[PDB]
Amino acid sequence: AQNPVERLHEFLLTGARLTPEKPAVLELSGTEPGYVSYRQLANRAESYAAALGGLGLDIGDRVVLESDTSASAIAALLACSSLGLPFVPVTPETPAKRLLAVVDTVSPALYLQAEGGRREGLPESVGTGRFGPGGLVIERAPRPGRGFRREVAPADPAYMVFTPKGVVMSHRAILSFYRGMLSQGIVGPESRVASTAPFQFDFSLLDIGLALGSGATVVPVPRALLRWPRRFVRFLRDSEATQVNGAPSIWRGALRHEADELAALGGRIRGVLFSGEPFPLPEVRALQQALPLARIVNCFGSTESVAASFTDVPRPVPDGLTKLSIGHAHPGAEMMLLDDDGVPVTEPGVTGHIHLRSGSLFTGYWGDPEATARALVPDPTNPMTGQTVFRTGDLAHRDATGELYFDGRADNQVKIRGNRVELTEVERRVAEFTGVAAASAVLLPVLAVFVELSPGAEFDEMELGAFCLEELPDYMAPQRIHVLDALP
Ligand SMILES: C[C@H](N)CC(=O)OP(=O)(O)OC[C@H]1O[C@@H](n2cnc3c(N)ncnc32)[C@H](O)[C@@H]1O
Ligand SMILES: [Cl-]
Repeated sequence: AQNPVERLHEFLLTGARLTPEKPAVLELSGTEPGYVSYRQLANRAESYAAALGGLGLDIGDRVVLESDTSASAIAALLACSSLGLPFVPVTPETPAKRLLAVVDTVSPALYLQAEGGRREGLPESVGTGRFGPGGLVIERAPRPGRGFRREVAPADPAYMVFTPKGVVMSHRAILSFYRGMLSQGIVGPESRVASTAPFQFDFSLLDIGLALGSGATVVPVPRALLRWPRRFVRFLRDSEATQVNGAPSIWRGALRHEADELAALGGRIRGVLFSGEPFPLPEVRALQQALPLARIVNCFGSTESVAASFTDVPRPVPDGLTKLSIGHAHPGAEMMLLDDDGVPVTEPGVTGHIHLRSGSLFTGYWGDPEATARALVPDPTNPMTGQTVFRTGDLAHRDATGELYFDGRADNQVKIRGNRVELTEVERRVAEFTGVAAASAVLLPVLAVFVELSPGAEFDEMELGAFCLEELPDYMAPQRIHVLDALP
């Protein structure tokens, strides 16, 4: 209590000093359900730290963490955080190719996966280990670090999330976001927060901070369940979840095929949170009706600050509302609307480019200062301070009451399975296939690319599909290729 909380693990474990016996994270012990309590979570966390802290690792050395969200994964990140080892979450569904690209660029001292983890193939240069309820065990010792660093500063890295582009987030950035979000009273200490995102998104951490920072319980939702809407609803039933967080699309199956079962949870679920994509209004209304007690909140923003705004979906949604609002920044934040020349937009209803100023901003992109300098630009409203501000690439306009409406992107960034895809990079790659002169990508959800053959060339459908995968991930592969004579 005498100790001020300026680091990630010190924040998420406050419940271990105030409410030690409260259940912190739901956890399956074989087939017998249990709960890890704030105190127990803290013990696993330090049990892990002891195993880690004797390995010669310096503060700043990176560690890869391969797991679905679970109490042991939280323990691992807590431990990493306790040692100033920034951590890189990765989800077990991750393609070999993609993982070793992350390992390669971030050059971590150590890789760790779940007890059950069936991963192999890591460089001998990289330490290897495992974790679960029974403890943390190292297999291949990591090379020791410099033995030079001595204290963890709020500006130091806490974690990095990878799109390969890593967003590097300090201890402060993540605590300002946590402090912004909790100011909204989305949840209480009796809440059971069902977390759906993959551990490799940002969103998982948002879920964990929401629950733990509110004294609540994290309910890890096994992702398997998303393609079995009934099994997914029974899971929410039996876990007795009261808050459910996820991309809008987690609800699609249940609203479409299982609305009766879902509405059987209507008395227990008091909140639902979404970010990433807009929620289509038909479905939002459906969900409001199936869950009549639920406060539905639209979380808008970006990994580069986790997020920015939390905005209540009105109940019911007025009939001629085509878009939900994204509100205004949480306390201590501001999304400024600027024009093309960075001049402020003061007129309501005029679209502008959101520039975010907060205590939450990413430190930079890993090993990519040029991108970092394009994203965190000097503050156009007051550039002489030295202060930097985040050029989001998102457009919006404000109404006369001061609320924001998302107008889409200024570039061609798109979302596919929640992963940021720049459509111009699909186009460029397709265009470097021989016999293609130009391409145009577009989303309809499905990704199509339209292509204009160079003069003379014959064109092989599948040869392109495969050629794209050579350097584009699976979510960036076209599902539909259409040849044309020319391009409008
Ligand atoms: C918690 C998580 N980090 C949120 C997120 O989506 O992270 P990120 O992968 O970094 O997505 C960035 C973009 O998604 C879009 N977005 C984001 N939330 C919304 C929204 N609620 N409505 C509409 N568009 C949105 C905006 O384009 C954002 O610029
Ligand atoms: Cl704002």
